[PDB]
Amino acid sequence: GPKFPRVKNWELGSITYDTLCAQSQQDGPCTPRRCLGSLVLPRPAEQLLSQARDFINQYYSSIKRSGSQAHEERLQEVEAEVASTGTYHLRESELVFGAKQAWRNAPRCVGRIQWGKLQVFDARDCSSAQEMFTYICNHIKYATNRGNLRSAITVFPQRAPGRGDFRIWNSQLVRYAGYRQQDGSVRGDPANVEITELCIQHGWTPGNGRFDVLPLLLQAPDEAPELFVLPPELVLEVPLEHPTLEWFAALGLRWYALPAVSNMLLEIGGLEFSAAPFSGWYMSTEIGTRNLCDPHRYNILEDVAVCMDLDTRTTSSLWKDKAAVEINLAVLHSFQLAKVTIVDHHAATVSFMKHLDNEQKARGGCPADWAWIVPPISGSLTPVFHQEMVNYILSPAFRYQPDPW
Amino acid sequence: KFPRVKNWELGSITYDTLCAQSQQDGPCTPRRCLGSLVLPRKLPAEQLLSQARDFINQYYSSIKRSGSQAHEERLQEVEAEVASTGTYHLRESELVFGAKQAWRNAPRCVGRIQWGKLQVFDARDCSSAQEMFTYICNHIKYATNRGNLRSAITVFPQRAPGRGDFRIWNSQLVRYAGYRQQDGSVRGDPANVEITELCIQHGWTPGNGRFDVLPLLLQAPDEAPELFVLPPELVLEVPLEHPTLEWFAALGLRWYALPAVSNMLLEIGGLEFSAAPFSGWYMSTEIGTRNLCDPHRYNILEDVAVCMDLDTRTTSSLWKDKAAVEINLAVLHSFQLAKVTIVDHHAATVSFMKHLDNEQKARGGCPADWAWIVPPISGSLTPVFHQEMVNYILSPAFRYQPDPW
Ligand code: HEM
Ligand code: HEM
Ligand SMILES: Fc1cccc(CCCNCCc2ccnc(-n3ccnc3)n2)c1
Ligand SMILES: Fc1cccc(CCCNCCc2ccnc(-n3ccnc3)n2)c1
Ligand SMILES: C[C@H](O)[C@H](O)[C@H]1CNc2nc(N)[nH]c(=O)c2N1
Ligand SMILES: C[C@H](O)[C@H](O)[C@H]1CNc2nc(N)[nH]c(=O)c2N1
Ligand SMILES: [Zn+2]
Repeated sequence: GPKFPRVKNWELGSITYDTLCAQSQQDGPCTPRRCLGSLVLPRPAEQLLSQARDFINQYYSSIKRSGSQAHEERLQEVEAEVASTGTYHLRESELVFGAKQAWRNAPRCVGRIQWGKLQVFDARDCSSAQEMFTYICNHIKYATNRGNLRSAITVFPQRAPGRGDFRIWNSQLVRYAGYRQQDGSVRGDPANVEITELCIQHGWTPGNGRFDVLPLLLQAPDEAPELFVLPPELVLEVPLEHPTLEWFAALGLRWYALPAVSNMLLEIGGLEFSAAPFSGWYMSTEIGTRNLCDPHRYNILEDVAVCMDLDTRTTSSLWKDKAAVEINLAVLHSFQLAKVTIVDHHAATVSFMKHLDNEQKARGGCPADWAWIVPPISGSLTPVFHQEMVNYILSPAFRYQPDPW
Repeated sequence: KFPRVKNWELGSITYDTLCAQSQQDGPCTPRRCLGSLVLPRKLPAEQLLSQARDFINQYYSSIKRSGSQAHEERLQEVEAEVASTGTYHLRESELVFGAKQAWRNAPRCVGRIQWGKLQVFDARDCSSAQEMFTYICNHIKYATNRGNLRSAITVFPQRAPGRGDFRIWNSQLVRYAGYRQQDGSVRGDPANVEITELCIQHGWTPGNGRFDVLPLLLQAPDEAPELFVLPPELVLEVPLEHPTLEWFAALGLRWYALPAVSNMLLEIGGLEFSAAPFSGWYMSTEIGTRNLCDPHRYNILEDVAVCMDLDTRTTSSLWKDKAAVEINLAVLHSFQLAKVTIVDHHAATVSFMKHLDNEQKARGGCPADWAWIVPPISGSLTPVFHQEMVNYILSPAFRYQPDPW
């Protein structure tokens, strides 16, 4: 056989070899001695030029003008630009290409079948926090599109030598408040206690509900962040009801439509875009299993099981399994009823296999994080469970970055 | 620089420093992570000697005698025997220690809380297929124990540089036949088509049901394997019914009580035992989810869905998830009613968490394969989902080896 990692599908018996991974410049957490793939937190002078060069080569290949005059001049242009300023800038269409390619490269995203259809908003002219808010609102309105959801990213100015970053402080554009109680419990989402307390320390008047939408804390270079409240009619939400358990609607559960990640760094050709929120549409277990059922999130499993009258006294009743199923169904059903785009874990992983097969033909491999791609309920029921995956970092990339506080 | 292992539900952090004792490489390297592969790709005398000394050291340490007369004299014994013969032999109590330690070290086993309670049968004085059979029968009898199962291992004679290995050709001691139909399909268990064909060809008379227990092919060194039918009365089986779905028993489903792995190689102190079958008791998802719902196994999810009257025509009705849940319920109910030891995936993973904790205290870590430990349904509903894990190879170890045909 060839000298590349052999990849196997155990449902179908079919083999592939990943040859893409040879183009991995940046290393991962693993050595020949121990496997750190399950761990969730994955722990320039001439160094910029070589990343830039390599990026410009990717751009040129993808437009098939590799080795052209236009290619060799762009490289010279980037040399010279780095030469006199320490940095360089991307052509509009270089940024569009880099953004889709960052998405294409993201090992943990299961929606990558869609990678080619990404609206890139170019917001590198933005010069204030107020202006970031407008751009974000535009993003929300465009991506939400009354429930007919549309992938999009907005790119604010790149990190710049010595001058401070644009940062959105919130981890998503839509997030519910988490209020620490005297009894030590939390009202709302325990995931958001810190950013809740920061919004208050920064003058937000806090509600006290279970599903208060957070204000955005936005930060322009070298300035304190500023608070912006989203006008409620921009933030589309779905009340959760269950197609047959009539009492589930009485639980007053809801979820927002737009999943928009706002604290990741987009790295292109060595340039770093510290503020570059992106959004897709939800895969249903992100809501019905993680957000509503994690013990450290809303944790509603016992409540739903009690209403369903299950024996919550014994693990072997499978009461957790039954409640989780019904919560996922409710989420699916309610987004359907509301006409808000959503995808179940079956449809999603099926499309993601199609994705793998496309990338196998197009680039000879596809970096994929098995733990993240396999859904949190019904694992071996989906085809990705039976698919081996190779995980590696390719650039352009979306990367985590330290919280700005 | 050591592995920092974090729990994402409780927020607590440990350090694995046990992996420092890993001598053998896993499928991973800096540039690409390979940990979701089922088979990692590979499937003088001082080498053997340092493995021996090392194991001998582990043993004496275990019994708190590390520097005794007994210790130094055992090391010279080992040394003298290797120098003169290129090999050596284990004392029965070292074997007992080695086998428990191989189980303890198995990264994929969720049952390791039990590791200290392992009945070890020394069958190293075996010399023919017939002797193998007798010992295998006593194993089954002992381990089965009328349904109150007990962990056991029987160890046949070690590989010898000279000659062919003792092998059990079956991958499990109890396995159902899979008969290929001239029209594509398989009657019985599709995972066993090959071993079913080999049995017929070495002259067994095949049945034609969905649940025909296979004979064993046992092979003494350099001989054609021989066929031994297990006497029905040793093979305890549990017919499947559901606590409330009355039609479910009509499905004529059943499964065997004894889960016994017979194709793995046991490596102690550099010695290799190519026939060393072991058994515990099932975790229910192995049967309810994988064996009966894998598409390429009994694949019964649609039949059940249709009896439950579900909307089969759409993924988003979650028909697969519902059916799977009841099928797993049926398995637990049925083993409980037959009074046959079983553990559901919630109890099992809770006890594996306790295990990691004991192991942290006792050894500074525990090798674990996240993708194997996390069950095939209801992942994030179990605490192991939320727990980071470090996979690495310690010896003594259970290993895969080539099929002997
Ligand atoms: C189009 C619909 C999309 C679906 C269904 C989807 C699905 C997912 C899911 C389920 C995850 C893992 C979330 C988690 O458990 O934390 C994920 C991660 C990710 N997605 Fe998407 N995604 C979509 C669109 C996008 C877009 C438009 C981008 C960027 C342009 C993107 C980039 C990412 C990245 C970077 C991650 C990993 C984030 C992390 O490590 O926390 N996705 N995706
Ligand atoms: C006491 C009850 C036990 C339970 C509940 C249990 C549970 C499990 C489970 C769920 C797996 C993964 C199985 C699969 O998906 O193929 C596994 C694998 C394994 N178990 Fe156990 N186990 C038990 C006893 C034992 C014993 C007695 C040994 C050996 C002495 C053992 C050694 C292993 C090994 C070596 C593997 C890896 C098998 C492979 O790679 O295919 N287990 N165990
Ligand atoms: F504290 C932490 C450290 C590292 C990862 C973590 C997981 C949260 C981030 N996962 C992204 C979740 C998320 C939310 C909304 N939308 C998306 N999204 C949008 C498009 N594709 C994915 N993804 C926590
Ligand atoms: F192609 C392959 C080659 C080797 C292993 C594979 C995985 C399946 C076998 N894993 C063990 C299954 C199994 C069955 C019964 N019992 C146990 N068992 C008993 C105690 N602990 C686990 N384990 C595929
Ligand atoms: C320890 C483990 O890596 C952690 O729970 C992971 C598992 N798989 C995941 N998968 C997705 N999609 N998202 C996550 O946050 C996680 N968390
Ligand atoms: C490709 C993937 O690693 C493969 O499906 C694994 C995943 N996890 C598993 N986990 C267990 N316990 N048993 C298995 O057979 C598998 N199969
Ligand atoms: Zn790895």
